[PDB]
Amino acid sequence: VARPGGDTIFGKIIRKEIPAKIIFEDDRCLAFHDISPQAPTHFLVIPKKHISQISVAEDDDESLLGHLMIVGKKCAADLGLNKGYRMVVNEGSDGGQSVYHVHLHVLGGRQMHWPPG
Amino acid sequence: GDTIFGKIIRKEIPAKIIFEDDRCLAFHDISPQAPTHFLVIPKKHISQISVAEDDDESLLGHLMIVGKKCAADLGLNKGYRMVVNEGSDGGQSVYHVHLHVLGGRQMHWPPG
Ligand SMILES: Nc1nc2c(ncn2[C@H]2C[C@H](O)[C@@H](COP(=O)(O)O)O2)c(=O)[nH]1
Repeated sequence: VARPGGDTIFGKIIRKEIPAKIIFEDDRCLAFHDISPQAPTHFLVIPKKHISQISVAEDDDESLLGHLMIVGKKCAADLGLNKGYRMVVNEGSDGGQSVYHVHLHVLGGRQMHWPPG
Repeated sequence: GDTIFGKIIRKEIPAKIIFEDDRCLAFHDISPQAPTHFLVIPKKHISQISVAEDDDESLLGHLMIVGKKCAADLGLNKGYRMVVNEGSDGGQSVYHVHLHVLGGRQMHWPPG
């Protein structure tokens, strides 16, 4: 109970223990810029609830997961991404996941290519 | 503003269907970019994520839960990538919201 939300880097960002460049915050989620951007704009939307990866999300996490996408789309509009953007979730080893706290990437400000990696 | 995905939902043209419920459909992509590449789409015609309404939030999450379950059923134990494209910079190919699920290979970075 000392630190709700765990000790991943993202858990610590939630608790203001590690700095981040915050775009939006509510009771359910946090949006902040990615430190290693892959596009001119590249941010993350994460739940405040710690979930390691999708593949272990519960059925009752549906509205939270959907909220990540709604917040991502609103933040994209607030950031002027008027030509569009790509949303990405990386699951596990083959997805390239590196932080085991669920997160949605939002990338834009350039033409995104196909395939998506 | 119907699309080819509307015709797939209505069963007017064929697709390799993986899962269906009262509110979404999952089917293999006709132009797969990975050994497994499928789509999860809502039955509701939401043209693109940028116009989704805040009442659609749980439906959008349902696409991801269905995607996770279908990935497990298709043997993607090593992981996968989920993608939603918006507009021209996002490379959105059909103006009906859709979640891509790709796996069965290493996915690379950047994601396009
Ligand atoms: N802002 C910020 N982003 C981070 C930090 N550590 C990792 N990231 C980003 C880099 C990657 O795009 C993502 C982690 O990889 P992945 O799990 O594949 O999405 O999170 C951090 O300390 N701050």
